[PDB]
Amino acid sequence: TLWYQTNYVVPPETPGEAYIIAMGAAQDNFTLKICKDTDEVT
Amino acid sequence: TLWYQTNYVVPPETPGEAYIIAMGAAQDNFTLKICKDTDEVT
Amino acid sequence: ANIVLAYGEWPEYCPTRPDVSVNRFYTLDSKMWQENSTGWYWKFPDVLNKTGVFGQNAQFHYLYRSGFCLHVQCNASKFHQGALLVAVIPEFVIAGRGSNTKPNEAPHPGFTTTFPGTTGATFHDPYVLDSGVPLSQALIYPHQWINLRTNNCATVIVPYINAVPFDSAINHSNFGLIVIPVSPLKYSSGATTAIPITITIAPLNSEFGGLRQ
Amino acid sequence: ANIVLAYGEWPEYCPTRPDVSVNRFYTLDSKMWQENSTGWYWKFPDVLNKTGVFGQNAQFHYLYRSGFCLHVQCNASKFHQGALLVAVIPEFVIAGRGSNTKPNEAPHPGFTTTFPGTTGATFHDPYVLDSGVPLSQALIYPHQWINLRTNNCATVIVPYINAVPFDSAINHSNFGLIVIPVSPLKYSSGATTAIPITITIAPLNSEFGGLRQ
Amino acid sequence: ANIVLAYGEWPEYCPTRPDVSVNRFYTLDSKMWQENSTGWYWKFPDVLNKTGVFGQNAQFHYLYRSGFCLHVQCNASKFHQGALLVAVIPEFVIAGRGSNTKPNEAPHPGFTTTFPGTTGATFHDPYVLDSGVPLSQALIYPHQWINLRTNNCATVIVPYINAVPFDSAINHSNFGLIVIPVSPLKYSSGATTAIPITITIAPLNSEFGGLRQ
Amino acid sequence: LETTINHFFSRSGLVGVVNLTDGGTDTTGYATWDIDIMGFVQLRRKCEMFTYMRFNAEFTFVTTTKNGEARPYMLQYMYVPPGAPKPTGRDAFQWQTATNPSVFVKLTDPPAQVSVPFMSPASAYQWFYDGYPCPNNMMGTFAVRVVSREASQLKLQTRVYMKLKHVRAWVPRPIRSQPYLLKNFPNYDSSKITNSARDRSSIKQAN
Repeated sequence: TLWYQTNYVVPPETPGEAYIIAMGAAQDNFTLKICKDTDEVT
Repeated sequence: TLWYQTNYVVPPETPGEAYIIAMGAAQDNFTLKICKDTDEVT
Repeated sequence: ANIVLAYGEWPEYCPTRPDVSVNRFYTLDSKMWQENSTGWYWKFPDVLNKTGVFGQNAQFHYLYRSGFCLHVQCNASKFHQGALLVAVIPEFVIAGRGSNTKPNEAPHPGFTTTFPGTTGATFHDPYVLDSGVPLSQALIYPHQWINLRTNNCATVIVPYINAVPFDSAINHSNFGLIVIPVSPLKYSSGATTAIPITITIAPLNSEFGGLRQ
Repeated sequence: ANIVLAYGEWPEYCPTRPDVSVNRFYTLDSKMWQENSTGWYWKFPDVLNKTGVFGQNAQFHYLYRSGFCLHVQCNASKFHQGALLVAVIPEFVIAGRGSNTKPNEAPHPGFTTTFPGTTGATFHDPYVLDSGVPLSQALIYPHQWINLRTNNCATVIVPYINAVPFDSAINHSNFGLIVIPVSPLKYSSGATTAIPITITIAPLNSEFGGLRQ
Repeated sequence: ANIVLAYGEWPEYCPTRPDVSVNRFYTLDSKMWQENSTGWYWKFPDVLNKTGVFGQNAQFHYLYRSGFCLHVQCNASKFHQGALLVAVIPEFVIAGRGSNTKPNEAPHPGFTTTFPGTTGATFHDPYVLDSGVPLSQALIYPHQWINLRTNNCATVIVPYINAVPFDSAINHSNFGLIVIPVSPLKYSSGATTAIPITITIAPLNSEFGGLRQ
Repeated sequence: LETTINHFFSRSGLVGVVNLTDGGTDTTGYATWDIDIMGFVQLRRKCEMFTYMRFNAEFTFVTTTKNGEARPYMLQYMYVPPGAPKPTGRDAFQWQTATNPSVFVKLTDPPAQVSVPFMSPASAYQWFYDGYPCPNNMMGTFAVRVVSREASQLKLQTRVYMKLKHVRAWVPRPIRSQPYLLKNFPNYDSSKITNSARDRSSIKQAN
């Protein structure tokens, strides 16, 4: 989850709307087992 | 005393009114003598 | 950043010690600071009596002793201006506002005013700190200035200040925090009309005793 | 900050030496720089002939020799833009503006124009430095650029430049200062329409002689 | 600045070597990035086939091998906001946009779309990189973020990536550049409505072979 | 040397005043005075400057008659420690108890003088207690009676002068500027807030 803590303050002559990009990856502990064909294709 | 030297320049989209807080204390040379009851209370 | 160590003493031990799940950054919700705001105060050992493992291990016990590591961020744009005064106050007793000298007719603060909880409470007369004491010399406490043209952060490592080395964490708020906008907020039109204030606290060196199941 | 040492020589001695109350930062009043401004110049050894101990010890004496440590601040917001050229000029003789070749019919600058005093004076034709000399090569003097996107300060340590090692500090202005807005001031609507310019000078290594009570 | 070395390999030698007049900063024209922009891509070894000594020595030869040192500046004011993703793509094949399965009725990109030249070309569907491949994982390539609140510059040292150590520099674009505005441009009214993007490239370690007069 | 706490507090001021009638049908005779150091505003303002305090006390009883002439009559002062019950009448049994220390002194003798040590269950006295049980720090009582057999027909007027000794203080706090309204509560007035600096004409003068 990702919560508004206090506010989003902005000085005059500035747009008060921004964006946040989320990224994600695995780590060194990530291990995979049992091969299987995918299902994104038909 | 506290004098205006040159100006108070301000760029566009900025309030041209600010404040100055004055603070004050004693030093290591400050020495006090002759105890006496105060007069802030009645 | 510059850390103001409260009264020059580190929070030390003297009872169980969690040391794992309670030494984490509890982050309170942000307060919206505006033009006509007055200030905010937080009674500390009952701010975290409802939040997770620290609230569980502080409600189900009877004796309590810990210090705190405070962090107050206030992130505004480079076109806003103003100043805050963040200060801890040991034994911050809220006074009642009235003009009555009779015992059971004089006003007294309620439970929600003395113990605000995890959402804080606002002042009514910030010039007298709601205690009949002028704030101009409130710099006698540990304190920092959050000036919106030099920095945006403050931090106070506050030790355990009490006359008895163990005390109930439910019926006695040890010390309070007070943020006060000494210089008001100013901004040109078209900017963000409210600035968020975020507070994160870390219960350094917690000790609990006498747990009643 | 970066200091431009004028002509690579430090102001040195060679007569009384005050050394206490005259080596202090005399701060002149700020000049309001605007859009349609032209520039300013100051004749130095008669700027401080009316201000305190240095004025007293420079009016009641007859011989004079000192250097100077200049400081020119120009603090503007990060949304204003422009450029200043601050330069010292040894023997800065103000010319007269006219088109007459007869001796007592040609114009000449008055006393207030040649010696402005502690309030300075403005140019009339900054393209010719009011001396018939183009300012494009005025960078031959000791000089700095006050660019409002890199810095806001300038400093010039200027030694004693004169043909006689002692001279009257009342009837002979040694050298002048000239600030000129090469690039004009620009700002969007809603900002501060005028930028202050502050000048502080320190009379390094003052020497006085022949005092008439 | 921080340099992202592509695939951890420096461009090295293995044919003439100019080493003098081709190792200079070729600066392309700036692209005007606006609110409703989509992105830009450049096929590299035919961007510089019309510009000076490198174009002359790449058109009149038959074999070619070099790396590249890229530099992408994007200078905006401190009140604009947005983000760019600059990434190199080896063998960046532009796909055709259509819904036809017949060989000579399905669409195909023209010569100006596949080889844009020294003026670049814009995307049509930046969500699929105009290749049927989603850009969300386009971070698998060497890449940087040009975030308009942290930095304004990016640099990619890209080596020679090809299956044959020598190849024609006219009929085979080795790899492409792609700048994409992931987060759009936002600004209050009264600011500059378009931000320039400047690209300078340096052909590190060029080798040419088989020149036909 | 006169700026330390031990010279800022140690001085025999006046804490309390106790009346006494010893009459007919209102045969009270005794006069109990619960002892707190927050009687007069001066000492309260000097003691609420700090958060924790610790001290011994010297108590001096100066007893006069109504007009002022003093005749030789025996008087009993009795210190009721915290927790012990107070005396209810002139000749109740709480006067003959051995736990409650007493001082027998005549009127023509020099004024009485006793010393009371630190008697709090905590480590120090605290005036500001943020929480729920005013705190439970107390000093005791000082009930006084005329020792006689046949009722004395005089009305005395005792003065209780306290001097603090061996004073230690902790956690300083600002000095109360607003007026007082109650004894055990720092209640100020919402309206009519007095400024901590008297007004002047303008900001560009030296009045």
